[PDB]
Amino acid sequence: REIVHIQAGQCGNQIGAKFWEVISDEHGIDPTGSYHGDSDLQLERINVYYNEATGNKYVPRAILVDLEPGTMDSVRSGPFGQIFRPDNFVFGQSGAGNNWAKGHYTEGAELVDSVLDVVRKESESCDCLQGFQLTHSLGGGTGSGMGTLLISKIREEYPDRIMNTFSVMPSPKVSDTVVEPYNATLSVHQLVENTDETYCIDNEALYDICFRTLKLTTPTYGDLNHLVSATMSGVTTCLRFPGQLNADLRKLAVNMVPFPRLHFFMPGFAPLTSLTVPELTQQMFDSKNMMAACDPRHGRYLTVAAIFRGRMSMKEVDEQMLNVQNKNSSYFVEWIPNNVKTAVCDIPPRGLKMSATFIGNSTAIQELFKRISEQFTAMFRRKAFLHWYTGEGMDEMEFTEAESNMNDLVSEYQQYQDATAD
Amino acid sequence: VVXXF
Amino acid sequence: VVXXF
Amino acid sequence: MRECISIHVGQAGVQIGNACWELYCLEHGIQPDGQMPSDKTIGGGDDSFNTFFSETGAGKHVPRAVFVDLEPTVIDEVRTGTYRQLFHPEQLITGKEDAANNYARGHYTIGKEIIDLVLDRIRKLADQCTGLQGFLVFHSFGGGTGSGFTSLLMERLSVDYGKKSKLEFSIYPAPQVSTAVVEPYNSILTTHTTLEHSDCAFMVDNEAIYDICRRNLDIERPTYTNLNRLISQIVSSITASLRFDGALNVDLTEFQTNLVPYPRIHFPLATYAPVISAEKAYHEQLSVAEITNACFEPANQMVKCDPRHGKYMACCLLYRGDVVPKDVNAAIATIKTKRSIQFVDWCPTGFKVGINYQPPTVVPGGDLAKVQRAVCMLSNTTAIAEAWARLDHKFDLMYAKRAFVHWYVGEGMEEGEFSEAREDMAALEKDYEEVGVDSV
Amino acid sequence: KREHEREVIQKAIEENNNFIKMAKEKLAQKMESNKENREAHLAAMLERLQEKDKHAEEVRKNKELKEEA
Ligand SMILES: Nc1nc2c(ncn2[C@@H]2O[C@H](COP(=O)(O)OP(=O)(O)OP(=O)(O)O)[C@@H](O)[C@H]2O)c(=O)[nH]1
Ligand SMILES: Nc1nc2c(ncn2[C@@H]2O[C@H](COP(=O)(O)OP(=O)(O)O)[C@@H](O)[C@H]2O)c(=O)[nH]1
Ligand SMILES: [Mg+2]
Ligand SMILES: [Mg+2]
Repeated sequence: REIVHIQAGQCGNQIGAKFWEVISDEHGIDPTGSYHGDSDLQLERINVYYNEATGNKYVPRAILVDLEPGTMDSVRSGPFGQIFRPDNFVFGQSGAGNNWAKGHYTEGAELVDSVLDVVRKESESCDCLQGFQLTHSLGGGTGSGMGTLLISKIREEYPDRIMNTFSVMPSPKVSDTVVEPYNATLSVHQLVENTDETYCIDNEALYDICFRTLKLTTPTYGDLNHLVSATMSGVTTCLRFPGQLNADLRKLAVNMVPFPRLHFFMPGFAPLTSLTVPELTQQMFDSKNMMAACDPRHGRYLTVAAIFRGRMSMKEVDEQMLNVQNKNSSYFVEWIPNNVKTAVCDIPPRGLKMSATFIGNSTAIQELFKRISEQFTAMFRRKAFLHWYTGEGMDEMEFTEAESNMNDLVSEYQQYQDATAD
Repeated sequence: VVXXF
Repeated sequence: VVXXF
Repeated sequence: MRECISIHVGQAGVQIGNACWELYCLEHGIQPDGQMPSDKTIGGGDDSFNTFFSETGAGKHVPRAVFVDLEPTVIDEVRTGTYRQLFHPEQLITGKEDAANNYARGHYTIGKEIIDLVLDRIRKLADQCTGLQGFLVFHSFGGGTGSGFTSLLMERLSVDYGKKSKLEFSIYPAPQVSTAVVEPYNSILTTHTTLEHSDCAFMVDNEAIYDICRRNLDIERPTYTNLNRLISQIVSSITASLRFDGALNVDLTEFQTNLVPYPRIHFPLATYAPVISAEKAYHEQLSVAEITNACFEPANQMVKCDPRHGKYMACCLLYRGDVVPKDVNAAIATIKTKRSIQFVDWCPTGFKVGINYQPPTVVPGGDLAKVQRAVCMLSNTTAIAEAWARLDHKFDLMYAKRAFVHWYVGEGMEEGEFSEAREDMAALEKDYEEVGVDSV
Repeated sequence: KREHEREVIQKAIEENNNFIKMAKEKLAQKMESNKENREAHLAAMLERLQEKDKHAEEVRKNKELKEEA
């Protein structure tokens, strides 16, 4: 039933905030927390993301966290800042100067106990907590380092609940910070062991979409985020509206994750303009519309979820989704039959008359980790910048472990890509 | 690179 | 074969 | 006397249950508030319809049923729906968290939290029976509740009721409406676990039903409410002999005697006719001779098998409506001439026929034409084994790479439980082959 | 014929009783084997997360030396 939301750090709280802005809209929830919608399908499964406070007020079951207060006052000052439960703001001061170690072990650990207090407040309330979804970046220090701390702290208290993450992979084309290839490989080392399902949001892809496809002369962060919110509303449509397929976090993980480690998804959205069903379908299976910087035709699809939103012909969606599997038959592994599923939601997303959201576990996602590991080993072969971490008491071995462990994951993707039937 | 929400 | 007294 | 208790497990089980009990009510003139103006035996009764319905003081006719689900959404709609008043709340049993398409969750983790309560409520129904025949169990092969909890309940019912008959209506998975990649896994597990606890199981292939809704009813993209309405007619045909009686009526247990040569060979093939729209049915009435012929057209089969490439071990014809012995007899003579219909050498070739004069009715705003007469053929053909093979192949491909196997181990199951279930399925296909061979 | 007529009916009881017996047992075994296997998988999960909690202190107690020098 209920999901508990956690956003953490600069990126985490930005994309987190926009996510709520957007679905609050879809469910007809205003910045004060009242309902002013037309359809009853809106409040059908509102409990998944909202609590019903006194005075029929809907309140995002969402916890905001940071080590600098900068980003969070921007949020409370934002369009929707008041909708949030003020108690669920939990920000430190000592900050983390984009040091993963400061979020994980040192600067983050004094605050970790106070975040967890707020989680328990929201979890004890749940009629039936299915699990948690997290928003954060893997380049920073708070969202990256303290987010991965938090997951581990929540898991050992809720080990049979589902752990879901929208993780933002760092690209040079968006942040000139030099230590990002370290932060990422360190948190990815945590993600493979401690999350059940992880949506890979790649900035190289978000920039390139904006510059190449959207012709944004200079793309802003809000420009990138407008894609992220479209995606997030897209991949959670089945969680939030009365539907059949993947209606809860567990049933999605069961359909999407054939092997516990390989749970890193390549989300897709169409139309990407920011319009026909055969067009939507082709687009959402096209490289350009991928929110991770990968050509899926450079690997094979283990599993795929497609969600078509808007008023359209379901026979047509059916015939088209069969079309693209037949024509692209080679790109779907033989040994998992019927690995592609299709949802259809009446309610179009705000603005569009119909969209298509794609979610794929492809071995082409190995392309994304390889890029991080080239950026990582290049800096680490020389032991560069390692004082910022060892300073915080860490160990150089814990980098190797994080290196070699991340290299195992890529093999595993290549293993199953190269597997056959009989 | 110059990239503000 | 369908066969009632 | 000879009461029958229906158990509706999981979404498919429950939603099909809705269709069925709405239809039964329309067949016996029972209102959605349980009242039945025909029944003059107030508070009690010995009538044919009392095998599926109990009576109360208020004059209220109550389904001898239980709806169970590990999550409240689907049964909640029953609690608030058109036929809400028909049941008593103790009959609608819900968990909070479903089995997430996991057999292991249905059989163990979540199922164990509710099995006792379900059996307590099943027991309370059994106590209303002067002489129980047995249970009917409606479930999906693919769901976690439909598969795992059903196996658990069936095992528990074997123990608490010994050898009282247990019949399944099992929804076999089809890709056009599949909800889980692991439905092959769940299928093989429940089938194995239930096999020695089930006396007779009617498999409903959703691809077959999706096909027939598309072809004979010109439904563009069939819904669950589409399939269920057709499926209910078929179930109604099979249970008609238990709910009505006349001189020409043959009890289902009699059909059962012919249909099951060995305790494991208990999966009859259903083929139903006529499935026809109101537009086509207008001015065109179908004869005893015409609907009988349809039964041997694989397009009207309920499981996608090919009986032609298989051998027959039995044939039953469950007629209802305007059917006379004379016409049935001539009809079968035709088909004995116009078809080939190979039987195994050890079985006789006579067709066991039953007839209920009570005509088929239809649900309002249904897509099916209201016909004067209809027929369901129950055949035991080796071709039904094709259903196991398709599913066994799907199962094989994934277990080769142990795909998804980890969601099962994590809930407590072993790899041994898989390989074991799969070996039973291999034996069953082998069994279904052994019977086709000629003797010496 | 009378001695045989009893032997037949008590054979049927014995076998329908034993079906009930085996079933009751086969269930209780695989239901207990399931409880053990899940409790174990949960135990090892909690294990790994608790050695990440002592590695986290060996890092907070590694820095606590460096600082003071
Ligand atoms: N014909 C028909 N099939 C259905 C219906 N509902 C579900 N199914 C089928 O059942 C299978 C999925 O199992 P479900 O019954 O939905 O799942 P469940 O029994 O509730 O078990 P969990 O939800 O995992 O706890 C799929 O193959 C569906 O196609 C229905 O109303 N009619
Ligand atoms: N898409 C997106 N990425 C961001 C945003 N803010 C920061 N990032 C990315 O996150 C990485 C830096 O992490 P950051 O959020 O600043 O760390 P924090 O201070 O601990 O929260 C860089 O790779 C940035 O590109 C944002 O608003 N949107
Ligand atoms: Mg269900
Ligand atoms: Mg009566």
